Amino acid sequence: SLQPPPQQLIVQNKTIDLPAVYQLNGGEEANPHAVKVLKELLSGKQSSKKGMLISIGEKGDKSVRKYSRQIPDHKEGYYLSVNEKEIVLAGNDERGTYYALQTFAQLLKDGKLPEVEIKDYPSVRYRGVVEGFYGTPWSHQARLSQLKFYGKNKMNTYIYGPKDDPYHSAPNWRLPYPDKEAAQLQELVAVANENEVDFVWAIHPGQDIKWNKEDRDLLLAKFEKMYQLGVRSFAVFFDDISGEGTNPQKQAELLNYIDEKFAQVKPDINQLVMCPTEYNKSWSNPNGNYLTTLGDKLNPSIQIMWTGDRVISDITRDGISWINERIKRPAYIWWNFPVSDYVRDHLLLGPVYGNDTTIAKEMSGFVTNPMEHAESSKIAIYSVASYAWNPAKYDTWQTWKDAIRTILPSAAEELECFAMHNSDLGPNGHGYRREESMDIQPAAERFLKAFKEGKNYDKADFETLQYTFERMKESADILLMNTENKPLIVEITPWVHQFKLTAEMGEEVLKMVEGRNESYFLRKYNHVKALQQQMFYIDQTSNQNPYQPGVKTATRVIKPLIDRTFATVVKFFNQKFNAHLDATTDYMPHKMISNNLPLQVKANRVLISVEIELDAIYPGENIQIGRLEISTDGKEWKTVDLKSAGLQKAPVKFVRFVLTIEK
Ligand SMILES: CCCCCN1[C@H](CO)[C@@H](O)[C@H](O)[C@@H]1CC(=O)NC
Repeated sequence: SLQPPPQQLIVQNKTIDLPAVYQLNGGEEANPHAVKVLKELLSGKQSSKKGMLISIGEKGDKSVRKYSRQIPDHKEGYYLSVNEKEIVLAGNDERGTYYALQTFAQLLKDGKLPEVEIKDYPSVRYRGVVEGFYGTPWSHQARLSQLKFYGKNKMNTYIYGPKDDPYHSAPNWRLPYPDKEAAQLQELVAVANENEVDFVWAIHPGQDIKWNKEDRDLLLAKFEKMYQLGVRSFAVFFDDISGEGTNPQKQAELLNYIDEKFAQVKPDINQLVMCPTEYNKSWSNPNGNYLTTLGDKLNPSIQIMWTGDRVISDITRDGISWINERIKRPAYIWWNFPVSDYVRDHLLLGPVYGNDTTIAKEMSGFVTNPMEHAESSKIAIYSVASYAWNPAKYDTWQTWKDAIRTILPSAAEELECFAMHNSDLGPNGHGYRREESMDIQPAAERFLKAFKEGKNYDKADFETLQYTFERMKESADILLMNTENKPLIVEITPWVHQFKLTAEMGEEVLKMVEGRNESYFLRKYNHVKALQQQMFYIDQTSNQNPYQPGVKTATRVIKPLIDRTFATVVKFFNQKFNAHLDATTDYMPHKMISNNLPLQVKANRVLISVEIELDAIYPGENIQIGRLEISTDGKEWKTVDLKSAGLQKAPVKFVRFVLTIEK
């Protein structure tokens, strides 16, 4: 399974051994990066003018002048051939030769190559990743790993633009990077070049830029500094800003100035890209004409980025046609998946889908904006690389599975199981959702409805859920201890813990359904309650970011199933034995009674999704949003004036909608 799949491929049953004795032709002429790969593959073998001939080089080189008619005439294209006599590795250009070797490495199996003939090239000119999310920027080591990953999957673009990098955005975009960061960026560019990736440094000056000579010159000075560090591609982002920086005329004038006074003056600058303020259709204002102004004034060689019909959306034919009409050029797609900086309590490990597969000529580029979890994002990145190179042959599920098997060969099935139930985003402001747990969804839906109505559920459906919960535990435990991709495991470990707890809770609830005698049911009930508390603990101690703290997993299908199944069987138990067991599905140490919604704890905040009772006395900070008071014993009370009032560290245990307290 070659990924990306080549444009043209012909194979037949013939096994060629990786020759013990080879003759390299064009090792001096070909792309040095491609040669280094070939020599690592050919290491151990003998090099001489005897044995099998191996021709490598670019179109025009002496080594492959013979096969020049087979070499596709596209950028980054190449021709690859293997048979009993000769191996050919000829690129249309140097990057093409490199890509020929990346395919060749996939063909090599047990030192045996298939008799194949390949003519290949990308359908989309620029393909890769934009690190453009809010949150903790990728570590240096993560980025180094990413760049090698891009090379292997023929992604030629990495756009550096972490929103929370102070030297990328306001106010310190005017300042050069410190020596430490500068040295690191320098290395990244070098490693990017070694993997045939264009390192595109982006700048985000819009929020506080003044349209004068001072800021213009400082921007160019900053660009000049990056150039000295080795950067040869550049970008200017005007996304998520207000004020004068949103002026389309001024944006275009600035980019054209950069183009003519810097990009065209330098001898070796490649990509020049801008992200508009109106970067999707829904945010595009029809009463004005921001986009058509950019389209007309911005020099045509300059790329304009676009996220689709919405901030989070999949690219359609009518969608790309709509934007292209206005910007007078093929849009440079910025796809906001698997970025999760607005649902930071979720991992988005599902397959890549939704994007039209016939519109390759309608886009100048396609890059993905990923999670701040770098390794975890490789599932989607690997898939986008496949899609972008050969959209006509893009296989959603096969590529997903191939990605997982590549990222974690030693535990691919376990990672599949985990990712299968960690793909949906849950409710969010963008209304963007993904499928999850569709394998077991039908059995869960039938089981629960039959259980609710008091009908007999299918034995098969019950056993499916049992198998699933069991498999989830195996996967969670094996993943925790996996040492093949340690950085990956560090990223997902909190979710894996929550994942196992979900599975354990699921098992115990099904036993409550199966349960015959009373004391056994009660044992299971108490165990579930304890597991709920454990999930609460993880939710409060892991991933404690300011926006969506905590750890959520298997939210679309499985947790609702377990919660509703637990509530129902407890309800039936109370009816039967005249008991009054609590059917609460999520642990909450605090309480709230009123003239009624579930409470939630987020960081040092207690909130309603009336009287609240905390599990202890804390110093109060404020109460942001019958009377309004506070108390420590629930007998004596103390009123506060809402001016959303302050508490001034006053001891509080009762409150009569968010309460903030001190640690
Ligand atoms: C509604 C404003 C937030 C939109 C921000 N989106 C992403 C969603 O988190 C974020 O990662 C990034 O800054 C992006 C901006 C954007 O869409 N650029 C083309």
